Amino acid sequence: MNIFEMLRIDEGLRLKIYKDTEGYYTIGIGHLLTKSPSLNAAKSELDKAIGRNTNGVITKDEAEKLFNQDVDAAVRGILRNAKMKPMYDSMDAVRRAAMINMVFQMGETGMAGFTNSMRMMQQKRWDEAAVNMAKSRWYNQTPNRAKRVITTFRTGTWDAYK
Ligand SMILES: [Cl-]
Ligand SMILES: [Cl-]
Ligand SMILES: [Cl-]
Ligand SMILES: [K+]
Repeated sequence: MNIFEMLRIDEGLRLKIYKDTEGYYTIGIGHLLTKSPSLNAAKSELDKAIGRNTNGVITKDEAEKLFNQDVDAAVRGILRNAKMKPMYDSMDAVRRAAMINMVFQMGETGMAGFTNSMRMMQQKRWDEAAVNMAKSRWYNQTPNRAKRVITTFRTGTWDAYK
C-alpha cells in the first residue's frame, strides 16, 4: 500500500463527470472540477484541466494525470504550510500518507478545522484524536472513507485497506 493506491481505493475512478456526496461536479480519481451547479461550467473546467474539448468524458490516462497532479498539489499544500509542515514532519510514513489523503480530499482550507485533532496526534492521544476527527462534516458526509482514514491515522497501520 501507498498513498496512490490508498486514494485510488478511497476516491474510486469515474471517466465521466459526476457529482460527489455534496453535489459538486468531479471526475477521474476524486478530482473536484467546480462547486458550481452548472454542468456547463464543470465542462469548461474539464476542458481546461485536460487541455482539450472533452464533452465530460476522459481517458484513464487523463484521469491518472490529474491524480498525479492532485497528489503532488496535496503534498505541496502540506509542505508550503506553516502549521501543517511541522505536523507532517513529526509523523511516521503511514500517518503521513493519511494526512495527505485528508488534504487531497479537503484542501489546506478544510484542514484548518482539524488543528486540534492534529495536535492530539502530535501528543500521541490517538484515540481521542480519532473520536474527535469523526465529529466533522467530513466524516459525516462520507463515513466509510473517513473511517479508513481515521483508522490509519489512529493506528499507523494499513489494516483499514486490506
Ligand atoms: Cl487541474
Ligand atoms: Cl501523468
Ligand atoms: Cl502535468
Ligand atoms: K472518483
